[PDB]
Amino acid sequence: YETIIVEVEDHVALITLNRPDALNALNDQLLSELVKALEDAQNNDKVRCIVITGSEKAFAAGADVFAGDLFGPEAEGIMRIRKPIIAAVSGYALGGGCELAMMCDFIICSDTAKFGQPEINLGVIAGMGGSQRLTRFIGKSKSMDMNLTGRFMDAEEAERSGLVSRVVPAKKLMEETMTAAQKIAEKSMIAVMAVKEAVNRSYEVPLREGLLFERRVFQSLF
Amino acid sequence: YETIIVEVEDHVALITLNRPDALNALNDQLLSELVKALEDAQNNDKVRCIVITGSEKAFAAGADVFAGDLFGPEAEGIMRIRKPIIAAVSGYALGGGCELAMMCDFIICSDTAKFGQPEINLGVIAGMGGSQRLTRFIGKSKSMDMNLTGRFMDAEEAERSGLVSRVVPAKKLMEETMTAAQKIAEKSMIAVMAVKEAVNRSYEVPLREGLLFERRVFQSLF
Amino acid sequence: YETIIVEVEDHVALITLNRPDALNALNDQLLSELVKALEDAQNNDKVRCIVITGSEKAFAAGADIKMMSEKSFVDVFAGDLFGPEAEGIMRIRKPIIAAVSGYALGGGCELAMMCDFIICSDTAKFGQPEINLGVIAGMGGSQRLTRFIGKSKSMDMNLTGRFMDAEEAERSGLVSRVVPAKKLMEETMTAAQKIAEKSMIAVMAVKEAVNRSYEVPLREGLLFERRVFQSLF
Amino acid sequence: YETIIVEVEDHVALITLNRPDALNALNDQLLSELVKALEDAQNNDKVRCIVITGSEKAFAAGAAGDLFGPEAEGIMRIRKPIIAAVSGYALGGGCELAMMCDFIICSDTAKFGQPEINLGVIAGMGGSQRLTRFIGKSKSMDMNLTGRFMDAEEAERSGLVSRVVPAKKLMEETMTAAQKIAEKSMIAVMAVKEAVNRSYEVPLREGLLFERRVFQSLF
Amino acid sequence: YETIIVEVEDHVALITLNRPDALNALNDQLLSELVKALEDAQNNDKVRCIVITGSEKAFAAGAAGDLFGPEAEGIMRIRKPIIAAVSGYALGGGCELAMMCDFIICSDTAKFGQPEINLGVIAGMGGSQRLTRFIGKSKSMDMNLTGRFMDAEEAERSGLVSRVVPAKKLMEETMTAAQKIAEKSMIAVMAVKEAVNRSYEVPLREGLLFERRVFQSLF
Amino acid sequence: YETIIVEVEDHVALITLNRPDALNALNDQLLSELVKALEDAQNNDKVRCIVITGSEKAFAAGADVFAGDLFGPEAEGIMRIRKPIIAAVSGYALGGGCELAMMCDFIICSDTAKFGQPEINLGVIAGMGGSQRLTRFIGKSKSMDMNLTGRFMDAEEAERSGLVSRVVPAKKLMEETMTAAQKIAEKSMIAVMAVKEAVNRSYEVPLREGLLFERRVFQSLF
Repeated sequence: YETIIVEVEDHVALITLNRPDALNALNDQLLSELVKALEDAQNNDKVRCIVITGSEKAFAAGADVFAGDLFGPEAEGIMRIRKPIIAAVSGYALGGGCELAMMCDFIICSDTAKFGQPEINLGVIAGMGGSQRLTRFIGKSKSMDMNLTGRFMDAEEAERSGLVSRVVPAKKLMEETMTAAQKIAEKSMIAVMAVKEAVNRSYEVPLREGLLFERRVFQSLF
Repeated sequence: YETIIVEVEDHVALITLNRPDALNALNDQLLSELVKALEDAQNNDKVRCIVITGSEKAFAAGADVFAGDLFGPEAEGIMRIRKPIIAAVSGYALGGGCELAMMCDFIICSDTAKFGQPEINLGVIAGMGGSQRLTRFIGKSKSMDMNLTGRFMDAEEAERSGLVSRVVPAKKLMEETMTAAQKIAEKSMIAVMAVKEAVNRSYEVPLREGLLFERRVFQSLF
Repeated sequence: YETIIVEVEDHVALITLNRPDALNALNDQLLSELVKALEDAQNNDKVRCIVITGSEKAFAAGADIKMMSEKSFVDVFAGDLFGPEAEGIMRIRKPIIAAVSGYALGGGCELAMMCDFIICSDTAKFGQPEINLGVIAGMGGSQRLTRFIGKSKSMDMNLTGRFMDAEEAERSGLVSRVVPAKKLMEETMTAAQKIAEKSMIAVMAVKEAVNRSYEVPLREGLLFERRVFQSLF
Repeated sequence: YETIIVEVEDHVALITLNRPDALNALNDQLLSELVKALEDAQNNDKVRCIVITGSEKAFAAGAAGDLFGPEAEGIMRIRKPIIAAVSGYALGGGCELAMMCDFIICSDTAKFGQPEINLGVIAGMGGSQRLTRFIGKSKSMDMNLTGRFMDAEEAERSGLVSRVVPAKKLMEETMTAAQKIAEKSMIAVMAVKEAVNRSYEVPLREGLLFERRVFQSLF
Repeated sequence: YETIIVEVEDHVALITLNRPDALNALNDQLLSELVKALEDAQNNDKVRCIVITGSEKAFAAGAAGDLFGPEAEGIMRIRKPIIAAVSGYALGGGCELAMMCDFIICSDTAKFGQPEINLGVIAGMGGSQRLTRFIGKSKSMDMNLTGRFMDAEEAERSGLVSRVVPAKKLMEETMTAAQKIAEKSMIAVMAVKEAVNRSYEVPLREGLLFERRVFQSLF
Repeated sequence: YETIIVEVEDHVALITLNRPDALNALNDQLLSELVKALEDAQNNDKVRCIVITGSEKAFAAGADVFAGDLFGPEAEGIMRIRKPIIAAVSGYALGGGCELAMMCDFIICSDTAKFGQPEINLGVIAGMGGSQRLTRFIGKSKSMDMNLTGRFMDAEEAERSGLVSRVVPAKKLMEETMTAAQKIAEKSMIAVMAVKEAVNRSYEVPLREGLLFERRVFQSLF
């Protein structure tokens, strides 16, 4: 790989974005390699949890069209992974970088994390879920504000609003995340995949139907 | 009843879970008696609000299958109650106990409350809404984390994330809760049932349709 | 206008509710003028962002009881009480910021939630006390509150009528920003000017895409968003 | 039961509405006893398929407390399959009961309709919902607004019923279908019914996922 | 009006599209006048049912600013019922207008289609949405992709229309239906139409709750 | 390919199922080759419309599971194709073969066509959309009947119920289908993809939202 680093240590695959010259901004090559790295991790029977991270400075600072379906296949590639993916976010996670963090299953971030959707500054909009996942996760006011004004959201507000699960000091981010990934790697792999799928039903079906789906999956784990 | 205590005063039915040796864990008998007590309260024209609580130590610490539809009819019994149900949560509300609290209309909890969904530790998953209600109420990151790692959530995080409405000191929990229940009992019973049903549409229909439902129900109160 | 004031400056239409004797309670006249003013702002190519505010004491302290009294079911159903007014606000394609100070209660809380986002002062108090009158929220208080802040707090507010202060509103996601009372309008007009600096097509597209979040499954919302993103080319 | 007859043979429960002098109009007693007999059939390990029918003249010709709520919910919660064998009139609540069943076999004399509008009310047990989803907006709007009847051949052509047979073959056709269903795996049959019913509650993409997960669990 | 004719008689408003030289094709002015006439009929306490029709030759043969949005919203907001009486061509915009009405009665000369693909665009007023939901994926996909026509017999067989009658009976059949609707409670008629239209917006379980609550309020 | 034949002529890719001794039953090899042929047709800028057909006798007469997601990847490969696919059905289209015909964008069939879902006879159910697409396309009674009893549906009933668009004599099936495919090949490729995508929204979103999506796609075709 030329834009990412992949390390497999004791059932956890760690994928580190590696474009320091561009503060880990997404591009065609990085997105292509990331999806490949994720697909290899999914097919690797030893991998039980995935972690995506960037640098202390930036998780990822930013990033015809209809026939090529720009941004479609990459989003699909990540969403198809059945194993869990934790985003470990330090510093900037902006634009596509914020959207990548929200596509992961949950976020653990450092107290320096800064989130934002500044696409409007370029005359376009979020194109990988910034108008959709942000709103569902943190509520209309904050998502509308962020998407319309481009304002940033700090780690404390991110935790307070439900964008992230845990905030820890920058020096403890990787320790917190790998401990969580290890703990997930201790669980039944079938149950882990079922949990992820059931949780993700929450944004696709009426609650009454999501309860039925959950109960049938629960019963099948017997 | 053998596993619960029921007291009706001033239009409030207080249902207390009473399995102290199991820390109020939900079993067949308790769920069966709980549903019966709720149905009696629904059919009791003197009851205007229901409260469910456990002990100071635990609200509730935890909880063939296809043909018997394990956990289906119990959940449906609780969800069909039209009168409002407040959960007064002290100490542990884990697994099925967390799920019961989330099935109530809102939660008031003490500062000692601890929530969690540790079903994954047994190779199964939440089977009474833990993957559905938790996600919809507090957002993807915290619900994914809780369901995948089994981590607990303390009272302060529960209020900050929207899982509970109010947190009060341990010694004020029942005073705070009963005063809320008595405020509800002062209101029109028809309007209270309409309120609860309208709010619950929020997780079943698109917003445009929920707005139409609310307005038609509002009009019917004339 | 009799009950509101409209001032356009730097591509921002500021609409100020002006029934101070009544703490800016909504009534038939105010709602009619408000919707007219929003439609004018929508058709005004000078306007790129809208701001609604009340007084320092009250954004809007409720809805006038006379809007509902003296009416039968046939009246309110055949007339579709509160339907046209809500639809008139929701159809506006330009963004609307609510600058909330003091009381935003009942219909006034619902108005703030129909806006695209809220900036409030640290004196703001929100609530849905309709249940105190034997009725319920009729302009989205049972729907938007629940979806934005979660079931527990919405159920509690709609059933008990309890208030929510500015700090809890921000912590629960009801509002985007809380500032001191002295900076409320400066914070809000600066955000509105920032929005007015952007492409008007992209701004309307952002607002429409965000609002899909409450109408379609996420998978379909993602498809809609990507097709609109692509159409901006 | 005073108003219904229940007969169990070859793992099929035949439930006959027994108010023929009222053309099997659904009153409080019939509806209560119908739900009770359905619940008994569900809890009866010998029953694997259910059939509901009325008389040759009428399947069922018309009809805080949540009026009509509990009855509809009681029918909808039955997990075993229910076939409606419809002869003659199926009107109002009777048409709605037929549509609540999993599918309809009807005789060529069957007549469907929703004439609730004639009384100043509307369908209150699914006539505005199931009819529209099953046969399309034009015919459902027309039936609900004008009260017009739909005959057996139009019912099959529009998808309201699955099969039309001569009046003298109705029970033979239906009991043969029901007996065949009752020979199948009970778990798979309940799974089939549940998956099919997802079609009206979830987006197709999600219904596909549900169906595939249920299919897999049958392993 | 310059593009339409409006006649009110015996509680029925008849709106006739009148662009003979364009075979009643929809344009800015016609849609503007149609919405205005519909809104006047909504506000006219004398009108209880609306009918839209064109000529014997054509119902309607075709068609930042949100092109085609506000007019569609204006038609969809009408609470009183609207019957489309379709003779001859109902194509493109004209097929979409007919589907936006509450139900269709058509002559045996009616011809439906969505030929927008021929111009390098697509249906823009519901032809990809209502057609599919009313008649099924296969025929809607075929019609929208190939531009093929659908005759009156196929329209009734597939559920696109409620009734097909001879050309000379179209207006009599339609005005009789409109008169029957005008005999009913206006509150119940508005409720019925709104309940039926829930069928395409909510899960069935929720549509049933909505219907039951509106039914109960009609007391 | 070993189980299918693929021929591109005049912007139409004809894919013929070719397991005649098995009456074109779907197996792992055929589904793998079919998906490959579809993806190649999608990436082939000369292809504007796809046709799938079998033999005169049968289109297709029939055909660990959770971790491998049995039948998921195959269904998803067919559904992601953006160009249109016509099913030309003669003779038997049963089980997985009926489901394959329903996954295509529309069906033209001969008067000898026979459809059915006999999975229930094996103790399983439809696992590739037979419980979902059949019901949505032709109504609850006929779908419930077919799925519970395994009864066949003949060509006339298929057209009458909306399962197929057109029925023609056996000798005219391929002529009718290729002429339809040529008509589609004459159209704008971007508008053809938009039509198919807009039509398919009909089964995923509320009608009001599908109208919004349709109008925005219509506008962008400018």
